[PDB]
Order: sequence, then C-alpha cells, then structure tokens
Amino acid sequence: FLDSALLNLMDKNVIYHNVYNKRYFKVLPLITTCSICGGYDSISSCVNCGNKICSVSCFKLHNETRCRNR
Amino acid sequence: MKALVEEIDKKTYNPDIYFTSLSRPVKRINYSLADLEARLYT
Amino acid sequence: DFPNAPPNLKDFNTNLFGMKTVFHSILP
Amino acid sequence: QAFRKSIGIKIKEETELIEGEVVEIQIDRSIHKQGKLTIKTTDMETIYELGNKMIDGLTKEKVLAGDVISIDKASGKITKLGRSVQCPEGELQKRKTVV
Amino acid sequence: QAFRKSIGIKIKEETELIEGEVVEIQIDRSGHKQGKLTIKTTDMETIYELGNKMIDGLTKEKVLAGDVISIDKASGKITKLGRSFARSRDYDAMGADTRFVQCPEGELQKRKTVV
Amino acid sequence: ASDYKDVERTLLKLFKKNNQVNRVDLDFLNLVFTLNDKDLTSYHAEEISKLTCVKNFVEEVNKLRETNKQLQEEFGEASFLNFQDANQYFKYSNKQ
Amino acid sequence: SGRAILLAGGPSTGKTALALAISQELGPKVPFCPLVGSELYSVEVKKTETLMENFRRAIGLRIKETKEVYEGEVTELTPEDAENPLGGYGKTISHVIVGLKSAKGTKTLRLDPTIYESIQREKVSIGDVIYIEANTGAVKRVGRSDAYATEFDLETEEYVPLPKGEVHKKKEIVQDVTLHDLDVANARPQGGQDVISMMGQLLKPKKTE
Ligand SMILES: [Mg+2]
Ligand SMILES: [Zn+2]
Ligand SMILES: [Zn+2]
Repeated sequence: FLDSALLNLMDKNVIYHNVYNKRYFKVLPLITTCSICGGYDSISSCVNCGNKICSVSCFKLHNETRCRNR
Repeated sequence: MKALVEEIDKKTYNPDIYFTSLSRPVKRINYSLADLEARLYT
Repeated sequence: DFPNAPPNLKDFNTNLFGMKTVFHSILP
Repeated sequence: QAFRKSIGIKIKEETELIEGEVVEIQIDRSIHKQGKLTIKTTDMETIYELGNKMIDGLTKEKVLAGDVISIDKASGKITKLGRSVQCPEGELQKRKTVV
Repeated sequence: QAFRKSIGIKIKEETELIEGEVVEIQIDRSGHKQGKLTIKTTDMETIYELGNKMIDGLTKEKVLAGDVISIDKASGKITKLGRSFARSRDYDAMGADTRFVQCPEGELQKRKTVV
Repeated sequence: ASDYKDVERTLLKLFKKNNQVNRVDLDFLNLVFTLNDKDLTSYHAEEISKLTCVKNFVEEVNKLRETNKQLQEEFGEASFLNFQDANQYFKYSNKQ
Repeated sequence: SGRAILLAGGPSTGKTALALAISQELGPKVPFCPLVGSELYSVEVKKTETLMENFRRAIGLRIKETKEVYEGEVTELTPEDAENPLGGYGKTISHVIVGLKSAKGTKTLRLDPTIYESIQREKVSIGDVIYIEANTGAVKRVGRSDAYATEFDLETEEYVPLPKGEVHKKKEIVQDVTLHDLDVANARPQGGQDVISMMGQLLKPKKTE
C-alpha cells in the first residue's frame, strides 16, 4: 500500500509525517539512570564505551555481559 | 596547604589545558576491517 | 620631535598651556 | 559561659563524599569547559564528566595523578591524600555520616 | 555633655533650588559638548542651556526624561527626586532606588530658608 | 581553627533556615534610620514627602474599579465553571 | 506602666517559683525577661545603661508587614536595549525579561535594569531557582533545580526543588520585636558592603551607651 502509486506523495507525507512532532523535541528535563538498574544516586561512565553505571555489581555485570566494545 | 610558588614551562603550560596521567596486560586493539574501512572512508 | 623637527603651532600652544547629536530623550 | 560550655549538643550531618585512587584527568578549553576524570578503587575504574565549578576546584587544587583524593559532593571540599600503604576499600561514592 | 544638651542653637539655612520634571534633553558632542534642556512644572516650562560641568553631572547621575530633579545653582549638584506616576506601569518589579512623585508646582526657581 | 570551619558552616546553615523565613524587614519599614543621614538631604526629604503621588494611584484605581463595575454589570452572574464559549472565557479572563 | 511589686519571703519559699509560674501563665505572647541582680555589673558600660537596656527588653511590639516575592526556576533571560541608541547612556540596557517556572505554571516578568544588575551580581544562569522581592528589589539565588540534578555526574551545585505554589505569592508576615531590638538595629546597623563595613563587622559587638 505504501509503495503503491495510488497513495500520493502529499497524502503519504501528511499522514505519516505531519502527525509527528517537528518543533518541540524535549521540554521535560533530561533524566539519566543506571544502564543496568536505573539508579541515579551515583553515576559514572565506563572506560570501555562510555555507557553509564552506578555500582560495583552493575560494573561487573556491564563488563561480563553488557559492554559493547567486545 | 596551598603552593604560593609554582614552576612552569612556557611550552607545556597554558590555562587552556590541564592534564595529568600515570596474560600480559595491554590495551585491546580492534581488528575490525569494517570499522577501519569506515574510519579511512570518513 | 626626535628628528629635531618642530611640532604643529596650534598643538605647540595647546601643549604649552594644556557636530552631531549623541543623546536625545523625550517622554512619549 | 562556664555553665553553657559543659552542655554538649550532638548534630549529625550526612555528606556525600567520593574517596578514590586517581587516574588521568583531561581538562579542556571552551569548545564553558569540557573535562573528564577517572577514579580507580579496589573494584571499579570509571570516568566522571565534570562541570564548571568542579573543574575550577580541581584546577585550584592542582591534583596530580596516581595519588589519592577525597571530594565531597555537597560541600565541594577536596581533601588530598598520599600515594597508594593505603588503598580504596570499596565503592567509589560512600554515604557516611559525620557527628 | 549633659550641660550642653540643655542649651539649644536655632540656626537658619538659606537654600536656593530649581526643581521640575525634565521634558527633553539633547546633547551634542564633537571639543567640548553643548546641549539644551527643558524643565517644566505644573504651571511653567523653560528651555535652558547647559555648561560642560552641568552635562557631566547629568551624565554621572544618569537622568532620563520624566524624572523630577533638583539642582542647587550654587554648586550644581543634581538629585533625582523620583519618577512620574505615568511610568509606573512599565515594569512588574521595581528597584529600591525608584520613587514615584508628583510634578512640583509654582515657579521653577524657588528660594527657601530653614531653621 | 581550620578544623572548626565545617562545624561553623553546619551551624550557620542550620540557623539560616529558620532565620530567613519568619523575619520582618525593619529597614524596609524605616525602623532603621542611621544610614539615612548619609545619602539624604533635609529639604530634599521634605520636598519628596510633599510631592507624594498617592492621589494618582487612588484615582487610577477608581477609574479601573468603575470600568470593572460596568463590565460586571454587563456580564451578569459571574462564575468559575468550565468554559464552553469564547466570549465567556474572554470576559472572565479580563475580569481576573 | 511603671507599676512595681516585690515578692518578699525567706529562702526556699517560692519566689522564683511564683515568678516562673507567672511567666508560664502569661503565655509566650507576653515578654518575660528573667534576671539576677549580679548581672547588672558590666565592664563595658555603666550598670545604669545595662538596667535601661534590660528594662526596655520587656516592652514587646508586634509589627505586621505584607511582602510580595517572585520565586521559581529561570527559563529565559533576554536583555533588551532601548529602541533608539540616543535613548540612554553607554550600554543603554533596557528592561530584562525573565521566565519563572513553579508547580502551578509559568509567568513571564518584565524587570527593571536594577533588577538585572542584581541578577548579574547573584550570578544566576538558566535553570537556577531564584527569589525576587518586589518590596525592595532584592534578588536571592536559592540554587539549582532538582530537575537538572543529574545533568553532570560530578559537580558541586546545591540542587534545590522547584518552588511550590504559584510563582508570585503574596504573604502577610507577623513578627514580635522588642524596643531594644530597634535600638540595637539603629546603634549597630548590619548594612553596607564597603571595606570599612567589613572591618567594622569583624569587630566585637561591645555594648555602648
Ligand atoms: Mg531560691
Ligand atoms: Zn545500577
Ligand atoms: Zn561499556
């Protein structure tokens, strides 16, 4: 249907895109949480890829399972 | 407490940059031909 | 002057002794 | 004054302070200021990204590397310590009250 | 000190002042500057010519239109009495220095003695 | 004496929370007047006191109040109910 | 005014008991200055002055004042110059527009250049919780909003919550002040930011006649 020529360029673009936001993108504040457990009391960035961790257990989990540079 | 006198080198000193740093343990290196190709392309 | 040259006469007498609008205001 | 001096009051203050062994620090000029520090402890080694006042405080203190540093999150005071005899003993950021 | 407190001295001071709301100020500067100034009261209006020191005092006081000011012709000191009521609407919060006063009546130049 | 600075900061922080909230500015109400002798003049003070503009405020307040009375007479029974008409909401917003 | 009574009796009979009972019965809204006879012998001023000071302490005054304050988190700060360069002197800075956010909404304020100068003095940036008193034009910097607490993972900033209630809240403040408090305020004012003021501030507050 989307590839069909019966769906016009203006119709397609209006229907999918125009309903998307175009000027506001973030007006609430920005909240960063632990990448393992969502904590916020303490945060730091792992030396290997820079994703954010909060605790020693989360650091061990990031190193074993998570970290994306390996 | 605080050092009232400091010695500096005109080559290394500037207020712009402050920097300090220190089974074989060695830094990993990535043999990703795809990533290297991307690097050279970009 | 350092190359043993005299200065300007008006400048000499001024140193011996020692048009357009710039700010206009009106209440609206 | 003599009577009042013999009456003591204990007030508890909970302070957030990070105690860690030290790893290399990048401070950069305006691109207000971009900087990163890394702290090592007995089981973690992780990067903190600084702000304006933390960068100013660390520049004022001129902290070296490979030594030991204590930074308070709330007060912002920085206490220097000798080189690692001693070593960090656990989590990077601890929650301990001082009386 | 107690004895002198029981004797009072009644001293008379004579003050000459000009007070009024400044209507328009026009300053031209190259050489020394020259300018003309107009001050009005509730029943008078006059255009005055300003000397260099008077202009310097005006600038150092940062006087604007609609302000009621007082000048001592002996010393030339310029004091900002306050602002007109008509300018009150222009802001939501007001500084400590701002004051709202009415325009003085009568002749622009007045003589007064105080005991 | 450096070792006591943290305690001093703690005590000052504890006392400031209560000190700042429930105090009346005595300086604002002219209860303090020993600084006034430095930046004020006697005849200037008496003239400024004479030229107060309370009448201007009162007159403009009364002109606003009579305009509001006329508008309230025009509107009728004012209410804070959920608005379903542009005119009603506009009139209520103007009133507030 | 000036009525005097004497509680006369032997030791351990209840004179201090009666005095403290009177103090309790009067309530916390009535001044009550306890004293002992020996405290009058000062070394800084004559005993007469100390008696006069303490004697006035027991005349309380209840003064009420309504104050209007603008408080919230700064969202915008757009200084404007005069419409004409000839309008003012030097920088020619006109009003400043500030946007404050509270738990009940936002409001855009128009401020005097003096209030802008106060803002510059207090070193206020976007996101900082501020507090403006329309009574005097005094600006206070409460701190940074808790919304931006985790913006940086290591930073020395006193994060504070978003103010509750409206941005512009008007409150009537009631305080009890003694006559001696006014006397002290006039005698030893706390105003002034000059070096002379600071040097006087460091001095001990010795009693004076
Ligand atoms: Mg007894
Ligand atoms: Zn976690
Ligand atoms: Zn990682």
